[PDB]
Amino acid sequence: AEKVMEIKLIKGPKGLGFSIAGGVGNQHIPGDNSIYVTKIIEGGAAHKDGRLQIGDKILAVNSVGLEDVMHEDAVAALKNTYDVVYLKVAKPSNA
Repeated sequence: AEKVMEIKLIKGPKGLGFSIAGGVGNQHIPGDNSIYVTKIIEGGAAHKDGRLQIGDKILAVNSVGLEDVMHEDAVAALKNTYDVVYLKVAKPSNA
């Protein structure tokens, strides 16, 4: 049983307010074909609203699964969203 948390991102003037990494095709994570965060905008939207930092893994956004495709398609998953978009992330706890 892993922990599950939601991350809200506001579509402010900067957009999502962060960056994503794709494991499929354009593998950014050393050993993972999912999505991971790579950059956060200083309290832009994802950082301030989402409170997410480089190292978190996205397992879904709102109702879209951007955790089984390349970094590019994942971007489409985020951009396709609206004002506030919530992401679902789970932290791996070692016992």
